[PDB]
Amino acid sequence: IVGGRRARPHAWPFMVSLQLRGGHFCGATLIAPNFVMSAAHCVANVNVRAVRVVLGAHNLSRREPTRQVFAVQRIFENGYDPVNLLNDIVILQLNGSATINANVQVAQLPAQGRRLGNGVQCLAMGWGLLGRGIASVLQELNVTVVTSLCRRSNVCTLVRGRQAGVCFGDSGSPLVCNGLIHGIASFVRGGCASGLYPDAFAPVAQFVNWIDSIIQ
Ligand SMILES: CC(=O)C1=C(C)N(c2cccc(C(F)(F)F)c2)C(=O)N[C@@H]1c1ccc(C#N)nc1
Ligand SMILES: *[C@@H]1O[C@H](CO[C@@H]2O[C@@H](C)[C@@H](O)[C@@H](O)[C@@H]2O)[C@@H](O)[C@H](O)[C@H]1NC(C)=O
Ligand SMILES: *[C@@H]1O[C@H](CO[C@@H]2O[C@@H](C)[C@@H](O)[C@@H](O)[C@@H]2O)[C@@H](O)[C@H](O)[C@H]1NC(C)=O
Repeated sequence: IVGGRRARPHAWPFMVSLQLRGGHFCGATLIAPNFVMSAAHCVANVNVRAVRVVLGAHNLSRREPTRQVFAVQRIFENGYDPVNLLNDIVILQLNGSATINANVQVAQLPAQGRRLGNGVQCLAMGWGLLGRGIASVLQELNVTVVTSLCRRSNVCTLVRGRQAGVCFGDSGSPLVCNGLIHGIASFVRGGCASGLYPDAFAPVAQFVNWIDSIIQ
């Protein structure tokens, strides 16, 4: 996140760090004790057997006993199309179930098909780059839903009056709007925090029947 701020430790207990040999590479969201969801592009060229799913994290540079660590048992995809930047979503089934507590919680999702209007206020978040290295402390950022320079196949957001946005490493992280996970961070244009192109997220509301079919 560029131009954001530190989150309060464990403010967003559904927030997940996907890691390889102890290094964060993508965010994800806990959607049931045994399932996370992320961006399809996070795992496209990654061997998932090596992925560690880290729950209950805040500061990635510190040893944290609030953490729970899982491996990926199964992947569910939904037609990820990198040529057209579409369906940038994957569900990772864990090799066991999270222990739900103060530091690890299941996120609430929107109704199937729910659109967000121009001007909706959301929080983006993640451990991605802080300037246009990766964040130690989880960052969050106030963003505004926009339709200009967006397609109906994304939820896009823009910070006005300054350059701020998601960045590399924020891939797969949730966008929270009106208390529900409405987005998964998908792509930028014009580099991070251009102040021109809105950030694009996979529109989670469009995938809700699909999600529900998998997680129960
Ligand atoms: C392949 C890849 O690694 C890509 C990355 C990280 N990003 C990217 C860069 C910075 C931030 C983000 C974020 F939005 F956070 F997901 C994504 C692209 O903008 N472009 C790439 C990209 C990402 C997603 C999709 C889709 N659909 N197509 C291309
Ligand atoms: C589920 O997985 C946990 C973490 O597994 C570790 O990371 C993965 C990516 C592999 O490299 C693996 O060799 C590591 O052990 C385990 O600690 C935990 O026991 C597992 N839970 C089960 C099997 O119920
Ligand atoms: C900045 O955002 C703060 C938190 O956002 C609210 O709660 C999150 C989890 C989402 O549900 C989001 O849709 C909500 O807006 C707000 O408390 C604060 O008002 C925001 N400030 C401005 C100026 O946008």
